Amino acid sequence: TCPFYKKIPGTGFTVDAFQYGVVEGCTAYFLTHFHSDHYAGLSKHFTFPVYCSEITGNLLKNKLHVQEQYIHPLPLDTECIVNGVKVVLLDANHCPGAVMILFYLPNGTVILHTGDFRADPSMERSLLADQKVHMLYLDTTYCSPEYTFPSQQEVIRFAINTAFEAVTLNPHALVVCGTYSIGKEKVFLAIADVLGSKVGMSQEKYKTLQCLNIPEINSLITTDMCSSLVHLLPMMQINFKGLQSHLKKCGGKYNQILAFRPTGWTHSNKFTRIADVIPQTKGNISIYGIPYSEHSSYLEMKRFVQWLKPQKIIPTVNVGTWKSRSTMEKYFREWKLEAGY
Ligand code: NI
Repeated sequence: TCPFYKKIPGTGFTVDAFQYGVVEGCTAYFLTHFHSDHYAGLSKHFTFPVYCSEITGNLLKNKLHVQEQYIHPLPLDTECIVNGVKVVLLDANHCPGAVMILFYLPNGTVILHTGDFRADPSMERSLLADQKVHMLYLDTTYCSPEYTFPSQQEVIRFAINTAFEAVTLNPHALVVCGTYSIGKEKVFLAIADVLGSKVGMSQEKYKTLQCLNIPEINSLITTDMCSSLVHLLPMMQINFKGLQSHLKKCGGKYNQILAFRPTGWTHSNKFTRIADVIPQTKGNISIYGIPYSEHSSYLEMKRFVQWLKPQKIIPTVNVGTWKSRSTMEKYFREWKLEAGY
């Protein structure tokens, strides 16, 4: 059944709850972002109102084929009324079109649901500064102090410098970037930009990117692989066999591959700096795992919550085991005692 952490009390609303059939009592289904665990269950046969950002609405229409009449896009940073309840959508700093949702309940309670987010100090000057939030439905993906990672800026700097040096030493080296969802487009765009190339990709991935309202996108991507020296591939193909394979396909236009795998966290975060990363190498193929995260570090999350001072926290991630639940509740109490709310 639909878990309690997907239901908004005192409304008929649910968040990211599309794979339970009809939820008894649900009058409006909100969708925070277009990632498959969140949208799972949506299709052309859905006949209930879906509320989401413009970008998530373009993807529901074009990639899932949900019918236009059931898609209700809302602008960001704007007080809107949905079935008689005031709501605001805020940028989540996750993937394109990802939002947080503020619900103002008729009883006076204010609820923030973060969806998936990477907390940032800039959020402390959004419409959240304006009033008190009583309950927080929190993205707890990396709620443990071992999870450190560098800034997005630091990681992109590294990738840019690595690629530019490699291709300048060898003009017949190909750059390959893995992907399996929207998100992390800065990685392959920033590399393409320093190399004076457009990024080349499959027809399905191009279609996906043309939904995202990226400015000048037509100048930055292409379906013609041959003209491009930054290729996107399915993340599954980012390994030596898949890359050798792909290398044959280019018809001797390249003799070397430099590949990036943008991971979340991986245990080498606990021992190694971004300046000191090294790749896995087999012949003329090298693979860098780079820790580009679109989720809050432990410290970023802690700062956000200690700023917001919620009365109650409901985790939405890692909720499946008693041990995870208990560990999370311990950190929340530490935070509250240190900060005095
Ligand atoms: Ni996500």
